Amino acid sequence: NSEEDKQYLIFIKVFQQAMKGNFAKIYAKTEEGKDPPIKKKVERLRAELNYCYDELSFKEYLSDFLVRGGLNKYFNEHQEEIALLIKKSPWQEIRIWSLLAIASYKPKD
Amino acid sequence: NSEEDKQYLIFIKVFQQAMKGNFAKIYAKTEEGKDPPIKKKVERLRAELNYCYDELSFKEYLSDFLVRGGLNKYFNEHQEEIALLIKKSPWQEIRIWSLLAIASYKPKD
Amino acid sequence: NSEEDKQYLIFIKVFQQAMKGNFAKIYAKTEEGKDPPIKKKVERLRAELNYCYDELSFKEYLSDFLVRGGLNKYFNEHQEEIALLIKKSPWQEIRIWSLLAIASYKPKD
Amino acid sequence: ADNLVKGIHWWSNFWEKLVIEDSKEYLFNQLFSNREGFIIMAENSEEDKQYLIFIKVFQQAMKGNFAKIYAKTEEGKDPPIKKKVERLRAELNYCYDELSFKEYLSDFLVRGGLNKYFNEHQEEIALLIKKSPWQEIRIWSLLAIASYKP
Amino acid sequence: PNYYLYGTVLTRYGLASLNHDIRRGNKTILQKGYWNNGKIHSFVGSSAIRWALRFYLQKQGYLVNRVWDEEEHINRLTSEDFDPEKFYDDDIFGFALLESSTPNQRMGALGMNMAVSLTPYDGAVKLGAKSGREKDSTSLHFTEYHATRYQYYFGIDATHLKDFSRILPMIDGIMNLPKVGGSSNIFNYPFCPDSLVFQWTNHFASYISYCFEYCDPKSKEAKLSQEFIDEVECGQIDPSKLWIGGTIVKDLQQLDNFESSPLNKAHIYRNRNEMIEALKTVIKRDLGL
Amino acid sequence: PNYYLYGTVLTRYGLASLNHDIRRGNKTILQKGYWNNGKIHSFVGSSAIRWALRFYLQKQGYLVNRVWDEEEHINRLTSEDFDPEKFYDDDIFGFALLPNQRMGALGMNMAVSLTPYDGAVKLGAKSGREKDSTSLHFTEYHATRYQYYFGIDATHLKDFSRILPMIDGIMNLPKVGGSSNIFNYPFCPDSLVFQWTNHFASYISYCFEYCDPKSKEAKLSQEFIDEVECGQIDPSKLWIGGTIVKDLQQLDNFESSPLNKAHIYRNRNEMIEALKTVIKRDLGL
Amino acid sequence: PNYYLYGTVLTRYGLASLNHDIRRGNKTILQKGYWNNGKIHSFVGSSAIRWALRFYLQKQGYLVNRVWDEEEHINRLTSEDFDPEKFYDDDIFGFALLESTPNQRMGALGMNMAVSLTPYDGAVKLGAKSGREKDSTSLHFTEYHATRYQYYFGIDATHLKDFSRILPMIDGIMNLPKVGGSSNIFNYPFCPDSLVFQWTNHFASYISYCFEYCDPKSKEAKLSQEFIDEVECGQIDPSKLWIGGTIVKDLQQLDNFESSPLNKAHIYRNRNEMIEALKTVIKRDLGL
DNA sequence: TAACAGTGGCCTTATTAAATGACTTCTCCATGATCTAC
Repeated sequence: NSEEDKQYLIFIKVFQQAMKGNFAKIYAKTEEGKDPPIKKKVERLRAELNYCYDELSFKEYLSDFLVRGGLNKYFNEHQEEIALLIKKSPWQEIRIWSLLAIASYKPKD
Repeated sequence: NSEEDKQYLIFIKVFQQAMKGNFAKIYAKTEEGKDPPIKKKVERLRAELNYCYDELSFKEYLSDFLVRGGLNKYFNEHQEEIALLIKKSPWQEIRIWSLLAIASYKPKD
Repeated sequence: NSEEDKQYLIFIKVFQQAMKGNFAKIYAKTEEGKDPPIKKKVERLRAELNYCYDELSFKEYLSDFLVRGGLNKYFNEHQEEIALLIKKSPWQEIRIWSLLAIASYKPKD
Repeated sequence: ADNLVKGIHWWSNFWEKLVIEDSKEYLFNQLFSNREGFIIMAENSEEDKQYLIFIKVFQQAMKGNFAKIYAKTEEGKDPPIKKKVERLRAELNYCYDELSFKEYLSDFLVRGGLNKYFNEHQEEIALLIKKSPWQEIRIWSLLAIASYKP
Repeated sequence: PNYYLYGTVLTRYGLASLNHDIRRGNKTILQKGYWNNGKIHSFVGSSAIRWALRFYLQKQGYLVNRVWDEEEHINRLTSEDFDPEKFYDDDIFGFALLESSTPNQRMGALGMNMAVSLTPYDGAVKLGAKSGREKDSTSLHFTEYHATRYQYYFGIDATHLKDFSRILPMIDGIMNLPKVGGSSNIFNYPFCPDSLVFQWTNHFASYISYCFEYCDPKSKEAKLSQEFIDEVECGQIDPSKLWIGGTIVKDLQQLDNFESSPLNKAHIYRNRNEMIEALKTVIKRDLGL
Repeated sequence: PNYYLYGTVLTRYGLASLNHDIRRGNKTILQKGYWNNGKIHSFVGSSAIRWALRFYLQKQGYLVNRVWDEEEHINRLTSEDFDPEKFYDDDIFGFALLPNQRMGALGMNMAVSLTPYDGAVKLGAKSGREKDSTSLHFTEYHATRYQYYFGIDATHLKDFSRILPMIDGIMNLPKVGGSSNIFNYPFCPDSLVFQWTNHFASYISYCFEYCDPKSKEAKLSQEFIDEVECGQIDPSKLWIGGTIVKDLQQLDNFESSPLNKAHIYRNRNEMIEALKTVIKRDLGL
Repeated sequence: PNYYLYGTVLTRYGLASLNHDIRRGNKTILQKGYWNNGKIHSFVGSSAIRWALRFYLQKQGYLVNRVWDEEEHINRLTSEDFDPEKFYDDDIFGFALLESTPNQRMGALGMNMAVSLTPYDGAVKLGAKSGREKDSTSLHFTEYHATRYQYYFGIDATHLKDFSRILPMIDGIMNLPKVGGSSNIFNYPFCPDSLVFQWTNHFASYISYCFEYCDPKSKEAKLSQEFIDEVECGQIDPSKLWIGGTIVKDLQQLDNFESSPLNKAHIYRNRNEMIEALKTVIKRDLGL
């Protein structure tokens, strides 16, 4: 319930879809008998998330991550809501939401 | 409300229209039974957006991109204010908005 | 058990799994010596939790710790409930629950 | 005896009648003399064994907290149990509402180190701490201090 | 007639530790308790404000029975028999001689209620420690402070005064309150009013007690409560008997449809001195001074 | 006649770590709490400023009961019996035996940061190799200006002339207790609002406010300005000095405003001299 | 008398990666935070500058209790009991022996963190272990910052055990060794290029951070208008003000400079001449 | 088109957790023998 909670939940879904896309890209990148990453890529994503300062850097990185995720239906249905949510809101809160999405993305894969 | 986000939203809309027009132009460019990529087009657009180094770069880039966007109606009734928005505001904010528009573009086609 | 109690217990389990992951990471990092400390890690965690002074800092630390934990199967199973619980509840209550989870933690034999 | 006559818990008004209304630890000192009676009353309680489990948890936490400083302090510099227990009682008395008391109790439990009793009764003790009124938890912490065996 | 001066006065925002109670071990606890909607607020006792008013009367040069020695920190009575006819303090605050011709007690014209923090108490504490590496049992300590505004409610039975002219010094003292008993060395909290809602009426009923509210639970906003505004709108409170002064005047004037509200025709003054002067003129006319 | 000197001073902009709270674990916790807008603001205790004033009095003659050794880092009492008639320290700051206990002619409130405190943590390590439990630590700083409010009951002083050294010390404050080695923060004021009145009603407490989160422009106020305009706080009793004068004089219609006829000096020393002249005239010094 | 030497020194323009933060991942980040206008500036810790001053004192002879080994990167104490009378470092920087003559000393030097004059925008440098083989320690990133640095210090000269030890401290501030950082790839000289010193006998300074930028992405540096207003209004006695460095040219190019009270300050374009004059005044005042 | 996404080591060392004094003050009794007035 509540509009803010619904927007937050479906933004979590958006971020989880983006991480699925990025992890699939990493899977396609690696070849041969080398083990593709599962967990240390999540650690890399965490390190890149905490490497953030000011509003500009984090929003740039988040937008780049979302685009690199590729196709995503949750952002498809909700353009205005997530565009406003990302453009507005403190960047630290959005980082908290992104980390919460990271910690609960894995049931998909 | 607070027409700043109105300008943000119609900027996203005209950016999506322009990228749709450029993808249509690419579809015209390709030929024969080769499948015209769609995800690779988005990847190329993101890479070109990240290729810029402030002010001159990415400003003439995005103006040229919008020009090749073609007959964009929302551009036509929103020439002057979008030009003012582009002339003002930091360029990295414009890049963030463009990346968000790319991430939320698909349901058009 | 009420739904609030169920979510509270699930959050306790989520935090305990996150501590399991963090302590396993430390154990892998400091395999040298007679044995990596366990009491010192708990004291570090308690001090870092008590360092938080406001909602934003505490929630940032909690999200970072949860992500550092790893898979966290209990968060996999309960995306929306636990995410809403973290976003909504006052940070002092979440800190109380986290410290209760710390106290009720059993190191793996 | 008054609590038994009134038909309520035998610990119903222990705090405000034993700590608040104590002048110079006159009433407080009698708790350690009546420790055996406290242990007997807790063991032969007609119900509510969960709060006895909480007593065990709090006693383990108190053992850890006291042992930390007692290892920090060498022989001769080691203070008796009286000063530490008085400081603990004062800190418990500081708490004024549910949030502050539960925060202090949780921090004390964590500072107590590994707690086997809490681990064996995670769900029960966690629900008990979350749900029960903080005044009752404070009273039971007081009478767990009283029946603490060094 | 029987005239009463009811008033709710709001203090300025600042850090306050004026209401310590029985300390728990090391830390000094300030008096607190439950209030609006179940949160804990810090209370400043009304006896503190009464003592401050007594000290104001003594310092201004008025004849006061109980003289307070600043250098000795003791209280001395000029006359062992209380005489409300001659002494301002006995007339205003009353007395009660309880020991084994003149009356032994008086009800007192001034009736005051406890001062309540506008904002709920968060739990802030401050550590104090004596400088020096020579440390003993009294080296370090904790003192609780509260960053809020205090509001309190008072009522004066003007006809109950032995001398009717003594109400004016009480108003002056309320607007020029000396230090209200607290920790002035480290938490200097001025208790002078910055927002007033007074009522000078011959009816005994008052609907202005604790009429101030907060916009945010942790903020220095101090807006007028909706219940008080509604009671003014419905006509329960006569606007001609309402006296509003202080910083709340700006917020009232920025309200929508203020010019059409019955609150407009109340005595509203941004300057508290002007409001006090007008109210004192009305009081002098009504009491025939 | 009772005379009181209320004042709110604003410090210069810089990085401050003055009042570490409790040392939570590995971190030296800068003392902070909620303030104004519900944001966390760092605080400097009033006892620190009183200690700084005591040190100022000690360093320049001015017989004081408590003598800061500065070498053994201990306090020595010249006379075990406090004598406010002879010592500046006992006369000004009071005492308590636990007698006479004084009351204290100087009342001070805690200094409050003009800006919310975001995270401002500084890392600290000890050289290299042979690392131990003390090798790694963190310290919390704050890059803002601090603002505190004080009040003096001049008549309460045993010697009336002792108020002048107190003003001199306030304007020449020594190191206010803190990490001076790592975060050297001068506590001298760059903006002052002093009120030399004769009644116990001050509306200048914490007048300075700018919010504007992370900045240092430090505009005066809107509530204090409205208080001056409305009619109370007569400008004849108001003394404003410091860098705030430049912003004040640039305001529109400032010449027609009642704030114009207040004692406004850009130079702090000139305003202090004028105020001390007025004080000496009023107190019969 | 109680003489204090306050000062703000501005470094030279260059690529700087001096003070870093927690290791994080593969990218070493600078110590940065909000400084002015809500913009993020890079900081250099004052402990780094204190370490550099200690190293200078050690290198130029002198007696220092802490001796940096420079070979095994270890710190050795010549005497386990600190003696501020004998050792320069104990006298100047103080000490604190907590494990359990006084065991603690307040030190005569008080520094503040060096703040970059320019906001830190981007400036991450890619680093590779090279070769054809690849591993975890192959791809790394290092943050740098093309800016000047500016820090504020104060000296309580009377607090010194030996009053003459201030002179080596001024020499060290002038010829400062490398301030702790990645000097292998980002060699940043911390020697001053502009100085604003004040040799007064009262605690107020008003010269904390007197340098401000123009065109926020440029190397040009100018004295802040607040500092100039402070000098002109009457505060800050010009006779106690020592200004030296490349800022002297900009100061002299100002209009109405001759009529300005700033002209009466001790202004030397050559830093050595300014330091010599200041040390002459210091020796006269301290009776050296 | 590729391969990497940091390798280490620490996560505070002391110290003091209150010093005083007050712990209600008055009054309102019940009942029968006797005085006294009708």
